[PDB]
Amino acid sequence: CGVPAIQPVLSGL
Amino acid sequence: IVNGEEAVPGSWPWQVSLQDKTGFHFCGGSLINENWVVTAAHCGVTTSDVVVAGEFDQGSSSEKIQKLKIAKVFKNSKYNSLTINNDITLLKLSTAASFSQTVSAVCLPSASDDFAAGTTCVTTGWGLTRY
Amino acid sequence: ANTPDRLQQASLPLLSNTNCKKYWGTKIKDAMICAGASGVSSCMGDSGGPLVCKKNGAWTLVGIVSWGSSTCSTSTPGVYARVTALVNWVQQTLAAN
Repeated sequence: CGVPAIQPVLSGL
Repeated sequence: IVNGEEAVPGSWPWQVSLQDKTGFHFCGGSLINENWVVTAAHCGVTTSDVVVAGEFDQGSSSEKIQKLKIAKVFKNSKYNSLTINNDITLLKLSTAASFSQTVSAVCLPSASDDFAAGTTCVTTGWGLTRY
Repeated sequence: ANTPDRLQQASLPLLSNTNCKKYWGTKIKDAMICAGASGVSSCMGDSGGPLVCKKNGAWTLVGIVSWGSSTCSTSTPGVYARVTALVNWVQQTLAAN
């Protein structure tokens, strides 16, 4: 659980 | 989410959209296994609502979407409609979700876990980006 | 419209319930946890969705979007159902059904 196969990418500009 | 940003498609695979009988998104939720979604009690979910999993782009027609019927709704008996305390409801799916690269479960904590103030966390959803 | 075509995300800090009460007063109960007031805000349509934090490298459900600013102000903390206070009920419900 809790580990997406597609890793989230948190970012900005 | 105001001042958030678009997620990578599929990167929050436990995030589901709860749709009413018309197809209208009215709340989010989180898959915790193939048969169960956790959401807020104040969302007022019923067995006529539908759990939509695997959706990330409502502007796309090519996503592997699962529209999952709800067999039974489990609202926390301690939910307080005035203070909104104990705001949690469980949804048992009539047919199990099929987990995939875009659909899987979030972890649940232990009741004794300490997530301290200042911890950086993340929230996700389809809410308004501007009031 | 201000409705997003694509799922949104935002990072935001947890608040102590004492600091959250500096905004919301006695409305904050033990089964709630606050987060944000940091430039982002949950808003209409995010209700019921996840607030996740890392634990052992994995995203763990720490809050459920409950309520927040009447105007989704990003200088006001959002309020979330505190899952650590509710997970005993979750696990019992799963075991009994």
